[PDB]
Amino acid sequence: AKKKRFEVKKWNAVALWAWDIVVDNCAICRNHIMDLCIECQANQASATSEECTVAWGVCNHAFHFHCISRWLKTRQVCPLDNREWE
Amino acid sequence: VLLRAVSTGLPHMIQELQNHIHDEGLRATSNLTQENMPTLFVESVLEVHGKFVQLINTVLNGDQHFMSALDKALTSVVNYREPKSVCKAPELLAKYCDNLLKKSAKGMTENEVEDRLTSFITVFKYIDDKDVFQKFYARMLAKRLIHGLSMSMDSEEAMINKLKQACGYEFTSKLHRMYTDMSVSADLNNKFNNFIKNQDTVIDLGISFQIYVLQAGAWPLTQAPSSTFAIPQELEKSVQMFELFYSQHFSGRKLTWLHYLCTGEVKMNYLGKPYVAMVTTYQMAVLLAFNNSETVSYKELQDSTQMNEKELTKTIKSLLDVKMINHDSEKEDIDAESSFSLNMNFSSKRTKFKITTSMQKDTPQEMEQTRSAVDEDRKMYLQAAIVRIMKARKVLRHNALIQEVISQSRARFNPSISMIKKCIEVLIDKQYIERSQASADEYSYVA
Repeated sequence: AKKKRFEVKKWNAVALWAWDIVVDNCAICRNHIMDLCIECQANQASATSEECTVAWGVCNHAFHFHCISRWLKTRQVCPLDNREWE
Repeated sequence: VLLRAVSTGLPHMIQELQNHIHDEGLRATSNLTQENMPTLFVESVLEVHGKFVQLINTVLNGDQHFMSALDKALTSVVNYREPKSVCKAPELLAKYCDNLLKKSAKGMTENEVEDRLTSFITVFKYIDDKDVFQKFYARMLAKRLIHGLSMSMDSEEAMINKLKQACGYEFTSKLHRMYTDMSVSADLNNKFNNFIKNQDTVIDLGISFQIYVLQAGAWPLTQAPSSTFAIPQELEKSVQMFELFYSQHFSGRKLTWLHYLCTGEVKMNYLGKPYVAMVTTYQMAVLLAFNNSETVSYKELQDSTQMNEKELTKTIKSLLDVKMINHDSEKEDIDAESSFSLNMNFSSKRTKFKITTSMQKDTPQEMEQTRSAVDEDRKMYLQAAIVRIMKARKVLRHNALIQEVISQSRARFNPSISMIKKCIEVLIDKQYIERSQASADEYSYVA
């Protein structure tokens, strides 16, 4: 019935949870990395449908496997950002 | 009879039909709504709806020709409201739907409300304006989720099941995961409590349990503005032990901070008042700013502000009206002329209850949020103007290309000189235009 004694009544905060891989925007395209590349994101092709086509970065950087792969084939250097062949 | 049976008779009929259909739409929905409220707006809607449908239930008796003009001028008036941003038109109804799905609107019945909503989406199927409306009314219902004006959880849920059937698709799935998320947000607070109970940390916490998924997507809910804070020790334990459970669960989004879950904790603290007068989020935060110092100028609070103002204008206004403050100004934060005491008086029903009155106001907020829409609609307009250029002429260079792009849309607005790179990048992805070997600039067009 009071709040003036130095009381800690029910008084809370807001929790949250998010992660920490990008994975550096799949240099073939101009769309988001994981909302995948503009070529792939205009493909609308077969795959498992949420995380099937998200991947890793051991350094904390990769591409699509095929983005860096296509540049590698055209040019054995990395496509744009010196990133994972993957 | 004849001008239908006379097949070329019909064309005059369907012409005049669609003419009246569009004109009567504008008249009895756009032209008859004059307070511009979704109350009167949506009701003029339903007026025209019933008029046209019933009129065709008559001698019209079908003749899809007649139905052709019907549906055509129907969806014409659908997306041809006077405010050309007709996406707020459903959003108007969304506001109405805000009414329509706010528990404190009125006491009504499953499909008492839901069938009115039904005919609403019945016509919303004529609407292409969704995505913005998606964002908008997802935001509103997410609020009312926060704010309690969710007239029915499961009812709204099945509603949007039916929506995604003929409406937005995965915003639906978003908010599904939202629902389950906050439900077991409570439940996982409960588990923390299930294993937070084991007295090892954690004596006399229990301050809050507001909880989501750490921003970095696109949701209808934000941790409303806030900054440094004392967040007493149990709030530490909440974020951290939740992160125990949850870093166990998920990492990358985590126990972020979000004020607008906050409410007032002013209760049997030690008060001659027997009073528990909970307050809104920054009502809570700024009353927190004024607890022990029995008076505080604009400068004393101004010491540890690192925030904005209106929090505390709501503070002093609700504190004086109820007479919970011995204040000096109800201003945005306060006069330096003005200051802060905890008054004992109260003006409402109970043991100082129903002071929980966030003003709960936006006109200035309405405009702030309207700003986000300009950036996404300009970006879409530009993606199309950009790909179309890129197919026409392959520039294509980087630098010269971006300059020429600048040349084509002199009128539009001032772009970023940088991001020129990104610009081509955006088209590189879509298989719209490729990167040539010749230069970092000066690429080639593909597809």
